[PDB]
Amino acid sequence: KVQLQESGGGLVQAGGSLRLSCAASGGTFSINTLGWYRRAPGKEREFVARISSGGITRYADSVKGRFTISRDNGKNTVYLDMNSLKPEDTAVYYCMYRNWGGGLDVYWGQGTQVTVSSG
Ligand SMILES: [Cl-]
Ligand SMILES: [Cl-]
Ligand SMILES: [Cl-]
Ligand code: NA
Repeated sequence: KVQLQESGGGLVQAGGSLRLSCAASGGTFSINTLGWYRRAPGKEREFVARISSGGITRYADSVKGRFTISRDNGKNTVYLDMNSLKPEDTAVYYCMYRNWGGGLDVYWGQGTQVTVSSG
């Protein structure tokens, strides 16, 4: 019963910065965990980041020190601010909505491409 909408992403120069966002509706946003996974060309889908209802963050080692995840319960939106980007970050990024309220246990976004080019 939750719908997700991803925004942002696209082409960006190595070393540069890029924001992804994901907006949800239909659930109880304030109590749920939001995050991102990604699938890079060589690889299978992997955890990138998540943020609890209470603002507690977690990052995969691959992006720790470079990515910041945040949320605005006012707009039902989660943000992924990506910095120091490199070709290893080229991938399809999927929004994640881990549910503690009514509905399915988890919902996934359709995926947003991020492509890192030379600097
Ligand atoms: Cl929601
Ligand atoms: Cl997770
Ligand atoms: Cl962490
Ligand atoms: Na809200």
